[PDB]
Order: sequence, then C-alpha cells, then structure tokens
Amino acid sequence: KLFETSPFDPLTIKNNQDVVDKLYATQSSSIQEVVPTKTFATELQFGVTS
Amino acid sequence: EKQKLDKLKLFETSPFDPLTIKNNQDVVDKLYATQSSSIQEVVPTKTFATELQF
Amino acid sequence: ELIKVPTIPHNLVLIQSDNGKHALIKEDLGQWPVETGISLVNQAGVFAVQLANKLGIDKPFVLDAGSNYFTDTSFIDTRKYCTDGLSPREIQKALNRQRAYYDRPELTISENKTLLSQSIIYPDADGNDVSIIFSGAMSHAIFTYAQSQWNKNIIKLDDYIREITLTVPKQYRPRRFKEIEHTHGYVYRELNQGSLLPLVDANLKESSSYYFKKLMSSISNVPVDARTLQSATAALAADTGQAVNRAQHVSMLTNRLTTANAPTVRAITVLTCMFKQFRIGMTYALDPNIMDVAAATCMLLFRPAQSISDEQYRYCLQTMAVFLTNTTYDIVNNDTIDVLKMKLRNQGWPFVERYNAVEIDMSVEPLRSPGQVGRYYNPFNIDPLTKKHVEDRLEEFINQVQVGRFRNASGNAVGTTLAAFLRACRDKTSANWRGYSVLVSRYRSLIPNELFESLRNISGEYNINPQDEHSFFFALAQINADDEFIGAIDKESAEYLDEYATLARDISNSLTLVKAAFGPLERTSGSIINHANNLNKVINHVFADKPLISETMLKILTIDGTTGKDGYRNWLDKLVGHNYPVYVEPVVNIMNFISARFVADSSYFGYTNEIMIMPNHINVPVDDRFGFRDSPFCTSLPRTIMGNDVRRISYNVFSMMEDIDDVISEGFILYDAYFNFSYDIMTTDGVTRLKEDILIVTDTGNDIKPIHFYIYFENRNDKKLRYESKMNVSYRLYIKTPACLLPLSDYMRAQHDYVSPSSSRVYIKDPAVVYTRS
Amino acid sequence: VGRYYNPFNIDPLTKKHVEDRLEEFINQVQVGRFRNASGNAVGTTLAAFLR
Amino acid sequence: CMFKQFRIGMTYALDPNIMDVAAATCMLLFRPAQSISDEQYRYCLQTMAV
Repeated sequence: KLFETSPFDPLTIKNNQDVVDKLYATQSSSIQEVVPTKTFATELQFGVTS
Repeated sequence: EKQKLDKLKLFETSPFDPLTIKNNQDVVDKLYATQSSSIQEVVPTKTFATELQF
Repeated sequence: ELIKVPTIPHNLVLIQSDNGKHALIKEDLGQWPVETGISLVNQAGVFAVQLANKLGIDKPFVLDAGSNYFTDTSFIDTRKYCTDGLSPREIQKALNRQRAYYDRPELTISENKTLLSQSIIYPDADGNDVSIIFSGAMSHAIFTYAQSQWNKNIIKLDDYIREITLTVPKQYRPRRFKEIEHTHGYVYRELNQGSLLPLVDANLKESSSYYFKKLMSSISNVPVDARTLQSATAALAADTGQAVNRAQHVSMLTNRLTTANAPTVRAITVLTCMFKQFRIGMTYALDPNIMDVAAATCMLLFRPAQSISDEQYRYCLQTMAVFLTNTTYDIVNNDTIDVLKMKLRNQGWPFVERYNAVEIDMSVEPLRSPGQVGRYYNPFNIDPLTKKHVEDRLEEFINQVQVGRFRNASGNAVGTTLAAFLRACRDKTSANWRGYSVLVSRYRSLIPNELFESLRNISGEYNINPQDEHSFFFALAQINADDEFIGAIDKESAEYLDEYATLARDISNSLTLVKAAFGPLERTSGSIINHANNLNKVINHVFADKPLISETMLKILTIDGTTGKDGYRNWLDKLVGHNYPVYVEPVVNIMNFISARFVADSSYFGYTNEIMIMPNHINVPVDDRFGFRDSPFCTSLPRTIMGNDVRRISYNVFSMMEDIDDVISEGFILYDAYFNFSYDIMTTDGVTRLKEDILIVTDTGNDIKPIHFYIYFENRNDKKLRYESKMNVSYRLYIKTPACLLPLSDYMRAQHDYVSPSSSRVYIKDPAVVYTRS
Repeated sequence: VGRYYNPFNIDPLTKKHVEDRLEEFINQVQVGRFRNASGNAVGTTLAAFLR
Repeated sequence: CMFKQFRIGMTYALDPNIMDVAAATCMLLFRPAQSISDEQYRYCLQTMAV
C-alpha cells in the first residue's frame, strides 16, 4: 500500500478548495515539515465599511 | 490564604528578619534603666535607641 | 471574507399588451423621494448606500456566475447557454405574440436558434469566464465598476508574503503552504496604513496614559529571580562598619530598603528604555539625607540621559550639594548647572554628570512603520559592545568618593558608605543588564514608530520614590523569561495589532465626517451658533443605534474622565479644517459613482427636474415608440410650441402667484424643483389620466399634487376612448421620457457582458506566514 | 449691531487659547520646583489644576 | 540521510536556555553538514553566542 491513510478520496472533491480542505484535514496522518499551531499575525488592517 | 501572603510580604517589606530583630533588641533592652542617674544623663533613652536602630 | 455572488442582479421586466401589438422592457430600481431646497449630493449618497445594499454590491465580493450554463441537444452546438438575465424564451414569446397580432408567421427555426443563443458564457484568455446576458444599463455599469474597485484589493499570496516579509521576527516558525495556495492562492487584504497621529497629537495625555497603563500592566508580571534582601544587607554591613550600639549613616541607608514596589519600578525602567522621551522625577525630603544622595546618584548614573530633564538634573544636583557641601536650599536656588557642578567637584564628588544611553536597532521592522528602522535604548547606560558602563572611569570615581571627605573634616564614614553602596549597585547592573535589554526589545516590538516618537509622559503619574530607586538598584532582580510569559505576550501582540487597526479605521471615518459636515468658522456670532447646533446634531446622530466609533476609541477618549460623547465631540471639533491626508477606499469610490449616476440620470429613480402643463386643445409632440394612448412622455421638452417659446416658471414664483388662471390658460414649464412621479403601465386600453389633480390653490399658496400616471395602451379605432380623451380631460402634464423604458424591438441594446474570475483560484482566510513557537 | 468679548479668551478661528505656548508653559510648571525648603508637590498640583 | 536535498531547521526562543544551546551543539555535531543550511548555521552560532 502506498499510503497508510489516503491524502484524499479523488471522487469526493469538486474544486480546488475541496482538495485544499481535504489536505488540511488529512495532514495529521503524514510526516509534517512544520507541525501546525496557532498562527501569528504581523500586519492587519481594516477598511471602512458601507 | 491571605495571612500566609501577608506574612511572606513582611519579609520583603523590610530588610530585617526576626533573627536580626531579636539580636538588635538584645542590645538596648534594660540598658538605660540599669545605669545610674549621672550616666543616664549622658546616654540615649530606650525609645531613642529603638528609633535609631529601627 | 469575500462573498461569491452566484447570480447577476438584472432588473429587466417585460411589459406587453393584451393584444400583443406593443411590448417594452423596463429597469426597476425603485422610486426614491428626493427633496428640494437641500443639497442633492448628500441625498444622492444616502440613497446610494441603499442602492448598493439592494444590488449586493456594498460588501466586498467576487462573481461566481460561470457555472450557470447548460448545453443544447443538437450535437453541433457546443456553446454554453447562460441561464442568468432576461431569459431569451421570454423575449421569444413576446415577439411571437407581436407577430401573431400582425398576422405575420411565427419565428422560423433559424430565427429561433439565432435568438435563443444570444446569452452565452465563453472562456477568456487568462481563464476568466465572460457571460453575455440581457440586463439593464444602470445595473451593468454599477456592477462592473464595483467589481473593478473590489478587484483592486485582491492580490496573489506570493505578492502579499513579499510585502510583509520584512516584519516577520526571527524566532517564530515558518508556516508551510499547500502547493495549490502557492500556484493559485489569492488574498483580499487592504494594504494602506492609516496614520494614528491625528488622535495622538490632538489629545496627547489621554493616549499616553492609556498606552502606558496597558504596557505597565503587562510588564509588572514578569517573573524574576532575586537575591535575598537580608543577605545583601548583611554583605553591605560587613563591607562597612555597621554596629547596633552606635548610630551610623549605613544604618540609615539600610533601614528603609523596600522591595514591595519593585515591579512598578521595573516597568518604569522598561518604559524609559523603550520610548524616545519618557521623563521621570523624584521628590526628595525637605531635609536631605544619605538616602536622597544615593537615589540621586542612581538616577544620574543608571537612568538614561534622555529620561532625565534639565530641571530634574538641577534639582538632583541641588539636593546633592545641600547634603554634601554644607549649604542650604536657599543658597543654591539661583545657582545654575555649572556652579553646582563646580561646587560639588571642588569638594571631591565626581558624580555630577548625565550619561547618554546607547541605542540598539531592532532586527525586524517595527509594526505599522513601512520602510523604517526602529531602535531602543540599552538599559543602565551600558554599551553593548564594551559590556560595561558608558563612563570608563567609574572605578576611579568610586575610589575618589571612598578617599574623599564629605560632611566631616576627619573621618570617612559618608564616603565609605556611599562608595560601598555605589559599588554594589554597579555590580548588580553589570550582571543583570542583559535580561532587561531583552525585555525592553520585546516590549518595544509592540509599539509603532509614531507612538515611539510622539508619546510623552506629561501627567507625572509614574514617578519613583527615592527609597524605591535605591532599593531597586541595591537588590536588582534577574529577569527570567518563562514560556507562559511569552505566550501571554503573543496574545497581547495580537490584541495591540487589532486595536491599532481599529483606531486607524475610526480616525479615517472621523476625518471623512469632519470634512463632509463642518465648514470654516468665523469671528461673527450666528456662525458660532450654527457650528454648535451642527456639532450637536452630528454627535447625536452618530451615537444613536450602533455607535460609529469603536469601543477602544471611546475608552481612550474617556480615560480622562469624560462621558464618551463629550470627548468625541471635543476631538471632532479639534479636527475641523485639517490638512491630514486621507485615502479613498473602494467603497467610497463605489458610493461616489452611484451618487453621481443618481444625480445625472434622474429618470431611472422616479424623479425629474422640469415638467410641463398645457391644455388638451394644444397638440404636443410625443414619444410614440411605445404605443401608449395620449402618452405623457416627450423625447425632449418642447423649446418652441406653435411658433412661440414655451414660458418657464420656477416653482417658488409659481407658488407665490395669485393670477394662476391667466398663466394656466396657455400652459407653462415648471422648473427649479425635483418633481417626484410614478406610473402604472396597464396592459389594457383605456383613458390615460392622473390619480390626483394637477394643481391645488390655497390662500397661502399654490402646490402641485403627487403625480401618478395611469398609462394604457392604444387602439386607434375606438370612438368611445377617443371622445373621452378629447372631452373629459381638459389639461395634461408632460414629463421627459424615462430612460428605463425601452421598446422590445431594440432589445439588442440590453445585451451586456460580465466577467467572472477563474474557478481555480483558492482563497486564504488566514494569510499569516508564520507559527507561534509553542 | 454690537461686539462682545469671546469668553475664556478663545479665538474661533484658531479654536484654541490666544497664547500659542500654553502646553509648553504647563509642562514647564509641571517639571519645575518652586518651594524646595518648605512644602512639596506645589508644581505638580498647580500643573494638574491648570491642565 | 537517504536524501541529500532534505534539510533540518530549528527555532530557538528569544532568551535561550541551556536546553537550546544543548540542542544547537547536538545538531552541529551529530547531523550532516550538508543538511544544515548556512542561514540555519548562522542562527545556531548566534544562539550559542547570546
């Protein structure tokens, strides 16, 4: 078997967002270069609203 | 729980410890009263000594 | 978060008669009541906000109408027929009925294929999808303009990462991105930075107090490792000659060493080393003693020169000279800095100089300071390169103090005591400067450059007592950075980022409001009255319902003690007639576009600017394209009728009139007002007449009643209707033809194109490029 | 027609005090020492009241 | 070890602890020099220096 857990089922996805989300869900079952944690923001601006 | 915190803060609110307080008090206690009147005229009073050393 | 709009918001409505002879297409944008005597641009903007809300345009969005298509049954036709807009089936049915009236044959097969394939979706060169559909002109223009304005802020992920690459600190862990988010990642972020300097400059002490309070509440909880106070006291007592039987100066120094307020002094030190100019002063006792000299020496030696002001320097020198030089306060009241320095140096005291701290540049860019380099002062006047005090003769000066004679010709009690105390303080600072430097750097990373250069301590709330200063320098603690402290600091960094952004947005909104509302002020009364009334109206309106201003801004304005409305009112008044630059955001451009089109094309929104009233017995050229019977629409208002110019009257003059019968016996064009009107196009045939009378005469004045046309279609051979129109109606009202009305025959002008971006784009909600360490 | 003095010496055009150095004067009072031999915190109290 | 192109990186705290220096030395000794980047090498030296 190539994979212990498949990265995703090819039939379930319908667009690129779906495959990105499936990768983000399944990444815990693979060796990760950087284990995810809280993200840190350095630049953030709010535009004026209607 | 507040009593323990207060007792602990007593250590840091002053540079003395009960050991040093006892040592200092062992020096001026009964010193002024024991001496004669003439010597009493030329030595500090007990309250004065406590004020100086504390 | 971008909103994907699944359908194009067309507003085409097909109206056809029961006979089917006539048909037309109309744009429905609604009727908006417009007033007169007030400015039109303000009402235009007020209506433009609602119009944008109606079209799903106001909020940021992207178009996702590419997938709304089907394919024909025929095998040659591979074209993608779009399902949006006015469906070609409706136009086909209307045209078939129109040809059924005229006894013409129905549309052929070839014509049906030509018509039903008009609305189509085709790919574009770069991958976008262009959909051609039947839609109105106003909706098309507004939607396309809004699409462009919002597209101005969508940028690829790599470009955003490049833009924010300078500000990423070294210690945090880089965030891996999926390959799709690199090849096809797009982010919607505003990249213009709003200056916070208006608020900081206008009310300096409120902002300074707020930021200082938050920073010190943060700093006060830093864990430290400190030597026991009793141990240090024992060491100092052994160093000098300290005995309990005899009163001495060392006893006075070591009788009031308190560590209770150590965190406050620690936070004050961090604040002094963090900002560009943060003054601190001490008030010594009326009769100075050795504690005051120790504290003054500590301030002069280890506090930064920028922190000490010239008056504070003079006061410290005066106290030192009073203690050590056999003099009183009244002697040195008129003395200057040079005289005090010479007096203290003549007696042998060398600690009479201020010392400038040494700046260290931050590794990464300060936040909200594009293209700038930040710096902070190193604590305790220690040069990072040499790892010692800036003064290179400090040991020699301490030895000089040791061998000198102060307050007594014979005996070195004061000199020895002060030398021992200063040596202990110097050792503590030299050992512990590193942790304080690290803490100062980190807490400096939280404030931008505008706050670094602008914030000042003017309230004098944060002072240090002399006892606290000498105790803090004698028993200096070693700053220890734990993991929990770093995590809390990260949380506060996020909080500060959010609060800075909210402050910038609030400042921009306030600048826009103060530019749009209040004009110049004058020395004349009545102008002051008008300004006060307008200010009260503005404050009351902005604070009602959801407050315009954020809660953090209300907090920083209130911190003085005002009610929140008063502080905002004062700040708004202070901003009148500013020169601060402002940025035109996409939403402002969209509203301006919609308001300009509202002002220009008045017929689309149910109001005109001139009307005409003339008797039924005078023939009038009319727009006969639609086929209405006695159509109240003219292509343009007649300049000349029956060889003579048509009289024009302003609404005010017309209302003021008293001989309206004579002037109405001929008919006239009313102008200088915005006439609101409405119409109900009925499918059947009938007399075209208004719901109400044209005119109302009162002893006060004359008015024009609301206009509601009942439009009916026309059958030429109808004696009853012709006679009723000729005889029953005596006067008629004519307005310019609405631009939303459009015949069915020229339907090809309703064809319009909308472009939607490629479906392969993936959108990143959190464009952060780095992960927290733990 | 008539003329009256603007209360509190505020110019409507400047929308501030007539003196263009009030903030500098107030800080000068705040950081100054007035009666060193007798009394304390005179300057700070006066500065707070003035502000 | 198997793949030469794969690299190893490590991030230290703002104030290094004796654990951080221990990891820095352990990385420079018992890991291939080909799998340690020059920038990561400078970071480890800087951590040892501070």
